Amino acid sequence: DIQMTQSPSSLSASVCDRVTITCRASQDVNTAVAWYQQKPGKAPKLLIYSASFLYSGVPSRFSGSRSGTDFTLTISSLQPEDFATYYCQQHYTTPPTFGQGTKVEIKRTVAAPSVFIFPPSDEQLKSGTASVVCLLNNFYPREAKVQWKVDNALQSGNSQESVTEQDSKCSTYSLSSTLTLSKADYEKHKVYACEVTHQGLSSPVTKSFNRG
Amino acid sequence: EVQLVESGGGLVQPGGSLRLSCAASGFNIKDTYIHWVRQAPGKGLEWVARIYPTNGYTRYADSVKGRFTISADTSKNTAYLQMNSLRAEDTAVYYCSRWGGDGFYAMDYWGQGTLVTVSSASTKGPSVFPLAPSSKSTSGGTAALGCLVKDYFPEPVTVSWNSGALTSGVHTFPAVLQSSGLYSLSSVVTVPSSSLGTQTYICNVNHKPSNTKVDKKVEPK
Repeated sequence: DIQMTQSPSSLSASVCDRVTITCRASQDVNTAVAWYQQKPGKAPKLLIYSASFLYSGVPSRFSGSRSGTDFTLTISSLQPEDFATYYCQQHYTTPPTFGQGTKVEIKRTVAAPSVFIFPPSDEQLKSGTASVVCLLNNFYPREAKVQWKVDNALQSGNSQESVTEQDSKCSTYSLSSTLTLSKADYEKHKVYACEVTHQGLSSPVTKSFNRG
Repeated sequence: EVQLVESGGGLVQPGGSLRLSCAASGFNIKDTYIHWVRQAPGKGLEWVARIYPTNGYTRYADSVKGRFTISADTSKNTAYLQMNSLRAEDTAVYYCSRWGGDGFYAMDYWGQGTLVTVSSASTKGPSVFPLAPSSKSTSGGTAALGCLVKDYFPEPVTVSWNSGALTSGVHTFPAVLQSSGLYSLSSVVTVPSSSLGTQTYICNVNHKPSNTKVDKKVEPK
């Protein structure tokens, strides 16, 4: 109806860096805009109401200004607790319409993973399957690859990569690769390995096992 | 306490229906406007409808109109979303929010959100299998063990390590959907090599739709 066009859709700034998010209203809304912070899989949290006002309890880093139809949330000092998606919302009319959201990530010194290798359970072998885990812990940046070289083979069928969201104190991601194998698959092979080359490493470091 | 507590959100077959309620604590609802906003998974926030409990006057987003109906029971201090004829579009978390009494028309308070999953496929309960922190998993010392929710539908699973006693270095990985169309994740926690044979390390997976609560311990053998 009245659309709020929010930029940018994606961001990366290191601590205390100055941060500006901009939402522009297709029509004049007056002062009838509010700014919100939705942390990973929590509900939205009001930072700023009436365009410029700071919700009680919100830190002073956060600020809001208007330029007629152009609106700005600024964080003077970006803190890692600040990692969220930030939303503008107009409420001058019905419907209330929100921005497409700005997702803020925190640049931190390079930090390499803590690779662990885990086997398929005897109650998992009993269930009649055989799924293997390769846990890269607390590492920055995001980008890396988990190559499973089971009995020295590179199998594109199985690879399933769930990453956690930036930690709110370190801003290291963690990643799980899982080898999808019906027990039939697994019965034969014995040596099993997952290999990783990251921006934290001067060497790809492998973590392997054998059945005993 | 000014608390909103959602309910109703489970799995619904497409064409289906589903009643969502929002509990009101620490204020009376006649005083304000109540709102239902949904957040499709990965996608942004979308407003759905609102209501003035006092006169029961209600406006509705056109993306739902004639299908959803917003209502309230001043008695119980509660508001409801009856959602009919659901489409997989409608698959999303539904938050109720409020409007700060009068002349403070912002969403100061929001519910935790209830997940509606608009799919035909059945409600599989989860397998729980513990993790072996062998001699290929120690850092010499501070080493890692875990769990693995193997098969479930629909989202989500509440994993508690030692019933929330254990917090630190608990990474519970986003769910990843399987070739099967069944969800699997992987819950992990880091410990020193010596406290493998000290304390009881137990992730207590809960798949709430499949009223399953399997509490599997992690042993080192």
